[PDB]
Amino acid sequence: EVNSCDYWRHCAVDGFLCSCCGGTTTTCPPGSTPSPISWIGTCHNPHDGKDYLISYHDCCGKTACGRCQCNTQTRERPGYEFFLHNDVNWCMANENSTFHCTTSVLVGLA
Amino acid sequence: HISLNPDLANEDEVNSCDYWRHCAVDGFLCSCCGGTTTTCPPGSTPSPISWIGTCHNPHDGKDYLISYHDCCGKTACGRCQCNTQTRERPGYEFFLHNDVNWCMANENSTFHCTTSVLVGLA
Amino acid sequence: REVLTGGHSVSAPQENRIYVMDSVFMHLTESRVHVYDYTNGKFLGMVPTAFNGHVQVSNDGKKIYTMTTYHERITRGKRSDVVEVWDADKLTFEKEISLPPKRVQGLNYDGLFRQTTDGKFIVLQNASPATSIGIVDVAKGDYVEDVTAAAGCWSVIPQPNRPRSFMTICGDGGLLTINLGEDGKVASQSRSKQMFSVKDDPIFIAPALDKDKAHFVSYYGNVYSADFSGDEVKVDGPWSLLNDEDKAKNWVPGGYNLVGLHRASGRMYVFMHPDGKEGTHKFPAAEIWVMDTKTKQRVARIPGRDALSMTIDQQRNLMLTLDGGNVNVYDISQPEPKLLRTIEGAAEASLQVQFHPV
Amino acid sequence: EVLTGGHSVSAPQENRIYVMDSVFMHLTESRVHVYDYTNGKFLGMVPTAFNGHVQVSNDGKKIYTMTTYHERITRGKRSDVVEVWDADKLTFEKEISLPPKRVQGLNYDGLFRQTTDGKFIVLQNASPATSIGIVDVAKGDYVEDVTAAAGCWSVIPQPNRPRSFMTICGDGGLLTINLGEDGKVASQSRSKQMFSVKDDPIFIAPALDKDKAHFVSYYGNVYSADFSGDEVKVDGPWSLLNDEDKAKNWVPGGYNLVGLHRASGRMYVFMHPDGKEGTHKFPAAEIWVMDTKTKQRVARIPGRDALSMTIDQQRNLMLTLDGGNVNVYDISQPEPKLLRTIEGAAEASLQVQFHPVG
Ligand SMILES: COc1ccc(CN)cc1
Ligand SMILES: COc1ccc(CN)cc1
Repeated sequence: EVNSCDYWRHCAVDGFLCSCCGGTTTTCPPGSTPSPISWIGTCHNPHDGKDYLISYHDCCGKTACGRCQCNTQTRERPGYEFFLHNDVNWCMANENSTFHCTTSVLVGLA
Repeated sequence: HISLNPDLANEDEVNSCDYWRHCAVDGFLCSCCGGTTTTCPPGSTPSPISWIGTCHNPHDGKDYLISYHDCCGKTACGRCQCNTQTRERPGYEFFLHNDVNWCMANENSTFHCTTSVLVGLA
Repeated sequence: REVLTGGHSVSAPQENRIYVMDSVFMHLTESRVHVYDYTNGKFLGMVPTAFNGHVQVSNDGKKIYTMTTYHERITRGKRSDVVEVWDADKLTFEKEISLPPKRVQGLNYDGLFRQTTDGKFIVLQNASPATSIGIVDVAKGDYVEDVTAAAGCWSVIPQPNRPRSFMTICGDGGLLTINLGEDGKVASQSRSKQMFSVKDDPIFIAPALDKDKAHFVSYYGNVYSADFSGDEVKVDGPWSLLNDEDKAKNWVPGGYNLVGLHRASGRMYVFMHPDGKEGTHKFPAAEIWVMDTKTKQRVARIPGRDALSMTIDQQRNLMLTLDGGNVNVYDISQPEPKLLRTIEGAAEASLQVQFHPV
Repeated sequence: EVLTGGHSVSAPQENRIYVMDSVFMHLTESRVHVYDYTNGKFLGMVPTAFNGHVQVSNDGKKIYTMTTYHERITRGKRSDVVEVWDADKLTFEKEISLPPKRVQGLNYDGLFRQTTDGKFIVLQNASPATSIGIVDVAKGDYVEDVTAAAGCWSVIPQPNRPRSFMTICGDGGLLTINLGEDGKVASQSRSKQMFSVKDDPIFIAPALDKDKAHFVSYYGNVYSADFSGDEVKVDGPWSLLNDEDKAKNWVPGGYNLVGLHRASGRMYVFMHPDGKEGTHKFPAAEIWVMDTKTKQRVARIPGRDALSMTIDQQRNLMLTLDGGNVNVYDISQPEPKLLRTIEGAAEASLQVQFHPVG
């Protein structure tokens, strides 16, 4: 279920799910480096009926995973609301900015 | 004699992998990439070296030596990809072999596309 | 008998040329610009642009500018962000201009990589992730100014009625205007009143740009405008793109470079889809609507062919649309656009097409 | 929850396979995809820039890549290199400099190998004059250019000696190179002519035993080279074809198109009917299983359009690869049994390799 773009935590992912790339929803595949920064999503949990803040930390320094590409735009906003925006590379500040995959880490309730 | 000049033929005919002089092409036809059968696309560089084919011309019934010069120094054109192997041979007959990059000796070895240059009668 | 030659120019006249920025997202380190003849769909050439290239054509039509990122060993080693100048006719590299290592890496919105109307400065978006606008002096071939005044703002809207002024959209819902000096440093700036509610009616960043004013569309199908006929920007809106029948089906805009203005007619073109709701703002066009900006009323609607981005040629009265891979050419000399042809497989992953200026 | 890195491949080494994806459409972004052959799970990858080659260290601890960089990819200085990567962490460790003549080409096993003792990497060069390069792994140094291999092609290591290998030469024979302690050439020998280059050219891919190698030809004949002794002894041809096979024009076809199951002496070959000039790289209509001792075909099964294979001796497994999909076969019995298919393992791969276990 977490490999589906319809998985509720993936509501503002524009990228490849790391869980399809040898990582997991919350871990980078081997040899890919977590981004310290990210855009954040507000996604509705269908189980408990609540909305949660999800941090979309990219994994960086390897070329594109190419698996489970998702493009979901729930509550996503343009670059003038920069940390809600997913059309930029959140690997941008990494030692190496090459984009590999995206993680979907639950932060808390919205 | 008209079949010896690709410039006079139908663009659809020369852009096809089955065009007679493309018989040992493994790559993208430069003619689909902003070049022609015998000219590199703008900003790509001819390879000094090449593998060579012998291709039958069904139109005049003679066999011809075709030099497969690549155009180099730009990324993959991606268009009209052909993989034809008529009279092609392994690397121990190196200049008959098309599974190596004939851009290999260029200033920039990035492979862009492949031309089919008529050397002459076989 | 024959010899392979290079050194050749693009076969088709400049007036025939369009530029399709292929991000190649699946292999984003090998992005590139595909050059096409819009009259017949012929591939004319390409310019490689490494990781997440951006592209524009010099205002004078002689040069193509690209912006990209390299590393010594691609996935490791030192980063070099650069603007490149390439010859438009030979499609050959001429020079590299160093940028600080914070040029925006992101999808090819027009407003991330632009130039002043006079062509003398390239104006680009930075994000480190703090935002600033970078200024590159074309004559010097140097980076000459970092506009930190634009922190918290996004994208570059050149003002077509001034040589070296532009606007950006800020997170207060207003516009910041920057007026450059002849040295490319900031001579003056001003901030508009709030144009839009960032929280309640966020706008798309893509302007529908006229000589002295810009129109923007919102997530909910409203239209806002910034008038820069004078030194201070005057803002207004919203007016709705939607009539009462449109409201039944929840029509809303969607796309990336999703709007355009035909300046002579005042006609604004917008990608639209029904069944609008939270999260549909990047959905492909079910339709293209054509709005008279003066009467504030739709004058036409045609099927959108799943397009995501567009561009307009003022002189030839053309609109191009792009679904990611295919380009459609429309004659827009009349209110209802007429489809002329489609160029299939122009790109793998392109959200931006541009005309060669003529 | 907090995002962590530093992880190793999640599956045991014994389950790992390596699909070398050339990504020919975007050849500057080649990479190695690492899969679990037991369940088809994607485990990770290693980027390999332009036309990467890969092998795993004999000891299973490292991944070795060979690739080419340029300072600005399509321009600037060339750097040909071997890289050493940790097999479990899939992280870059070390770059070893090569002269700028490493082979650029399709991923035949024989262009990038290592000695039995694992101490030297042995690689094919082409300038376009061919030589073989020796790289001292320990020292991280290129140590020897074997120009004596000029006019030959590919590296066939000898599993019965620590630092010896053969190459196929344009005289239809084999050249053996025997390395000294330092990686320089100690001795060498040339075999008699094995095959007729003009009349019965062989595929370069060996069906490799512990002290013998078999080769198939364009016309379906089999040649052998024996290196149990001090000097190589050559034989052949014998034909893979019976009378019915000949009348249907069955011939071999593919790239890494053969394999040997050593315990049984079974040779696996990709075959297709209606063979003629120019079909030597056609996908397999069938896989044929030949008894090399009896010289008889003992099985034939659907080829699933495969082009390359590899064998695991200890688990009795054959993998086949059609360019994008990997098929796993149980080959413990004469007739292979298909266990599974991994769809979309690569975009353009002609080489798959098992992680070494013995
Ligand atoms: C650099 O272009 C990119 C790259 C990555 C992503 C993913 N958030 C979006 C745009
Ligand atoms: C560098 O690998 C390559 C590149 C190009 C070609 C095409 N002859 C074959 C192999």
